[PDB]
Amino acid sequence: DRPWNPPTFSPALLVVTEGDNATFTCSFSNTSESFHVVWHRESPSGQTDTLAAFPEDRPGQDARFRVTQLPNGRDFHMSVVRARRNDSGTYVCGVISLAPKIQIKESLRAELRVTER
Amino acid sequence: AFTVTVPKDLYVVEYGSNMTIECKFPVEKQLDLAALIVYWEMEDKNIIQFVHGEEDLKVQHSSYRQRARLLKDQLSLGNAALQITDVKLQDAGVYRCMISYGGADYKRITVKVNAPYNKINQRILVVDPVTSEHELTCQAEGYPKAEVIWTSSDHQVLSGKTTTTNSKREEKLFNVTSTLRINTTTNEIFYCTFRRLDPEENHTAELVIPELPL
Ligand SMILES: [Cl-]
Repeated sequence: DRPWNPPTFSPALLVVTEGDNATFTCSFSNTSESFHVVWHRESPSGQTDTLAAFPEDRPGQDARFRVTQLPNGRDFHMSVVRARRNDSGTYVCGVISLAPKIQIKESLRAELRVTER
Repeated sequence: AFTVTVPKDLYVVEYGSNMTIECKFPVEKQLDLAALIVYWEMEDKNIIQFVHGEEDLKVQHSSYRQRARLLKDQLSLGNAALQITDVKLQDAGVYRCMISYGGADYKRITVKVNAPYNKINQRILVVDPVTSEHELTCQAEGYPKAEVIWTSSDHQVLSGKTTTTNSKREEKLFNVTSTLRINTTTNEIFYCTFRRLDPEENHTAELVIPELPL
């Protein structure tokens, strides 16, 4: 029954130039034996796009988006290889607990700005 | 990776009616109920918990006791459809579905509930037959607060007495009753119009008085 806090999606504003790579950080404290962490892109008109998740199944993803776990097991990196100008917008990460109890918590929105070269 | 998709991010439902919101998830073969998990919630309240091919009702919120259910038939086709009967204002808000089936994902569905003043009850009483004075009453329920405009067939603006109270039947609903006392002749027509307020949050600006210039 031990309560835990919603994930943090840093930085709140990530600014990279197109061609380079951008990496977010999703951090939280896991009290779960079975859990998933997902990466969403929230655009206007209400469309939520699922980019990557952990653990990776293969499921067919864009491959420019991948979610990898750091050794400490509490921090996760949401990376984008060769960021496009169309990759700008708001992004969020969420965590899914299945084992202790079924609960879901989502991080705050983080703006990604892709500047021209 | 595993992605849950939603056809309609927004539902507008009429008050008192039934709504069915859907969440889609990949199914390439026979549905394996043992590995399937379906979760529905709204404002941190558990609505539907479907695990190990069976619905777990122990954690379900009291507000949805015998009015919410998951359509089993649609699951095999890869459709998680939540059906809620007798929709109230408290059901208006942001819903979230979670699906676990060889992977896990969740999506968000906005549900709006419209409670119009469309059920209008009326009454006509003769106060004094000598002076032909009549008393007209209109009443209806809805949200938010509504004002009543009385007009003649001439469309002239008339002033009546309006009383607005909380509905006894359902919470957060306003019971609006208006009464007009007027002298009139037979078969003349009167209209009571329920003007409602914006069902969306109002916008406010803060103004701070600055120093007096030289
Ligand atoms: Cl990959």
